Amino acid sequence: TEFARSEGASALASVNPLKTTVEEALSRGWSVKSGTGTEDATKKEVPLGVAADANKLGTIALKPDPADGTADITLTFTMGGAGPKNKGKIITLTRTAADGLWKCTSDQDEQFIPKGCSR
Repeated sequence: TEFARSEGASALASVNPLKTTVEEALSRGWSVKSGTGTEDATKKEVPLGVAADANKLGTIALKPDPADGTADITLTFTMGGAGPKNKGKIITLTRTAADGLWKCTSDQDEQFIPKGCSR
């Protein structure tokens, strides 16, 4: 009776909004850094603004950290808090630096991969 479908949706919903945050920072020539806090005007780094553990289904991570837009960026949701079908599975949003485009891939069982995401 695990909520495997809604777990996937919830995980994606915790990282999907961060794409906006990333694009806004890069549009200014600022970097993004993980975690919460204030905009650092010395280093020109914008925090993502979300705690790594905001969603108790798992953890959110940024790579590279910080990221300046000149390399590929990933936002991952690692589902360590999920039930058995999704525990240990990872949803990855990749922004390719060469074209500024985002994709979503997941290593979940294909039945539970959220809309817009591929293997």
